Amino acid sequence: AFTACEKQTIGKIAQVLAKSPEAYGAECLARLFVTHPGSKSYFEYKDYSAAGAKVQVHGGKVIRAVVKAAEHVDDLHSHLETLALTHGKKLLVDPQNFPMLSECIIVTLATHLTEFSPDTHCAVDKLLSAICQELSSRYR
Amino acid sequence: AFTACEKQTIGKIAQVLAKSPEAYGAECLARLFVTHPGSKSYFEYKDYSAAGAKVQVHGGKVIRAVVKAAEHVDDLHSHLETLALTHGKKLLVDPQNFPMLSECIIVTLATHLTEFSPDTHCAVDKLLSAICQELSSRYR
Amino acid sequence: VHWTQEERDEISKTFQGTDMKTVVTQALDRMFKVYPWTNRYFQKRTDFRSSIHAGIVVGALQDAVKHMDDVKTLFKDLSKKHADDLHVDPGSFHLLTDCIIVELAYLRKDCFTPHIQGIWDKFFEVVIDAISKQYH
Amino acid sequence: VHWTQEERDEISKTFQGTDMKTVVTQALDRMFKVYPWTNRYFQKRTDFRSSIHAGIVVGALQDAVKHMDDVKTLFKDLSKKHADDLHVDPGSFHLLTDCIIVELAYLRKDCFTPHIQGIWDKFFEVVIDAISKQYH
Ligand code: HEM
Ligand code: HEM
Ligand code: HEM
Ligand code: HEM
Repeated sequence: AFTACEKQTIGKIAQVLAKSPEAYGAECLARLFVTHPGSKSYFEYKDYSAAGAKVQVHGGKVIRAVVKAAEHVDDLHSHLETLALTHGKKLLVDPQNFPMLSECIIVTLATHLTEFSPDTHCAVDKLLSAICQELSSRYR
Repeated sequence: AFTACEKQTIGKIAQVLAKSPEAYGAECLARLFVTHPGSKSYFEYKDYSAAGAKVQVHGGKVIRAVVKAAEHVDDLHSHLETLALTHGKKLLVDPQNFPMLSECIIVTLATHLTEFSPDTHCAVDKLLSAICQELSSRYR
Repeated sequence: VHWTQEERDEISKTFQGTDMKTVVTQALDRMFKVYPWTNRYFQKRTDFRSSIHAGIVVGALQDAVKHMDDVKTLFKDLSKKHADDLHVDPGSFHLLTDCIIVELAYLRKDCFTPHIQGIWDKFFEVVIDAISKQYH
Repeated sequence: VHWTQEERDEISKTFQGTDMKTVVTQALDRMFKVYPWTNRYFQKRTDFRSSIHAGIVVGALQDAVKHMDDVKTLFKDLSKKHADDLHVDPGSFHLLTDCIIVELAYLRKDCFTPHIQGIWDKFFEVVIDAISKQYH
């Protein structure tokens, strides 16, 4: 589902994210918390901004996972299996939240990347879409 | 991701729908047109009620495809490929509509079926979701 | 939101002539099975009962039906209670109301027409909005 | 909708101090690539130009900002146009506004903070609701 050209772009974005997972992830979550206040209900934090320590720790786990998924595109179903069960069977996070964070990750990259063409935007969106698909596959 | 138990319920429900595809399908579309008016944008009909001749023909095409998908549940991806190419490359129907119609099919089944317990609902909801994901897979 | 007399009547009459407690009880159970993640909030309350909860939910809806033109003001506290106290993901609100519509459909059968479904959809949309308002 | 003093300025100052016609032209091009099905409305319009259409789209938004207190009333005719004459799927409206936000973020880089994004998010929410009102 990923042309050879999309994997190259995905491969470029993953290296930018891997440099500062806490900072990037924290910004992604802060945007999600502002635009969709309902998603805050899963976290018991005192600070919901990107400056929060808890937000940065969680944001770090989230972004590193994306980086790894970008590494395992040829088999996202098998690579993401464990995280899906954790979300679907243990955390029980409403899957409707996944696509909302995807859009916030996209806005975050747009404010940081030097080049974020519609072509690059499309490849990233397709990767985030596939990850959201896998993360909601083991709820029922 | 379909257990043998969900396979029997699905096949049992595909049997019921096959009896009168047009009537069930017409009702499904009428609920969609009432609850999500924006979806009327794809059809140039004068009558958007269950009695409309054009709604009956389309309703029938939709349910027959559902019945056939229920029969090829073991290979949904290769079976719905042609149908997926049609919506994504020719009709260009915004994918956000698929899940909307799935809920109306569920409501339609509840008003007809003698028994529609949470378990049957879940099995049917899982088939429609799988069908919606295949139908949204060839847009970009 | 503006209500027509027909819509007011459909909603008010159903609440006075249908056993909404049973309908909501079955809707909750349906919800826990079709959308398992919603169990999150109750797996912790050891003595939780669908029957009792439904009664508490119907008591609020019954109230919304009486002040249908001011559901936002009426549910202000209930909304704050769900956001700050219970921490219920507002995205889950429609999962319950959607299940109530399935139960109403299953109960009224061919009498639950697309038009009638539209009235209930509209009503639940107003209720979801009112109860999701105080989420900051 | 009640707009704080902070939001009113953020929105108006931008339409004032920024080249919004270029932002929406790129937003349109971005939407056509990321969400390919939105191209269907222009596949038969032989003389279509992204930059021309954008000036027209920005025109309505500028008018919405001038009347930020009652966009709903202002957009009534425009909404009927999209619903009855143009037959545009209302569920596609946010695909363009979402792309406008991506262009604003790419433009303001680190100045497009989560809080600032929330302002624009609420604004386009009000605009999408106003342009979708007359779909019956
Ligand atoms: C779409 C991208 C997402 C990815 C890749 C992702 C990734 C992760 C990872 C790697 C963990 C830690 C796994 C572990 O330690 O076992 C985690 C934890 C968690 N996730 Fe997700 N997640 C995503 C979206 C979401 C969303 C949108 C929410 C809700 C708004 C959410 C809520 C949680 C919660 C509550 C935890 C537990 C954190 C804790 O208790 O410390 N996740 N996620
Ligand atoms: C359960 C999901 C759906 C199924 C199984 C389905 C199935 C079909 C089938 C079998 C056809 C006939 C294709 C052909 O002529 O070769 C079709 C056509 C079409 N579908 Fe879908 N469809 C679904 C959802 C939707 C939705 C939600 C919309 C939009 C609101 C939509 C809009 C259309 C349109 C515009 C056509 C063309 C109608 C015509 O040729 O007169 N479909 N669909
Ligand atoms: C949309 C319709 C809903 C209405 C009108 C509603 C109404 C109520 C009311 C009136 C209460 C009692 C308030 C109090 O304790 O003082 C309550 C409690 C609660 N609600 Fe909601 N609610 C709704 C949906 C939901 C949903 C979908 C969930 C989550 C899946 C939820 C979870 C809870 C929980 C966890 C409690 C407290 C449980 C307990 O104390 O036994 N509610 N709700
Ligand atoms: C919410 C943002 C939008 C605004 C403010 C907006 C505004 C406008 C305006 C002012 C017109 C002119 C109406 C007239 O003829 O007097 C128009 C035309 C049109 N709009 Fe929208 N629109 C928006 C989004 C969309 C979207 C997302 C699509 C579809 C992808 C769309 C498709 C069209 C089409 C097809 C025309 C006709 C243009 C032509 O004839 O070349 N609009 N819109």
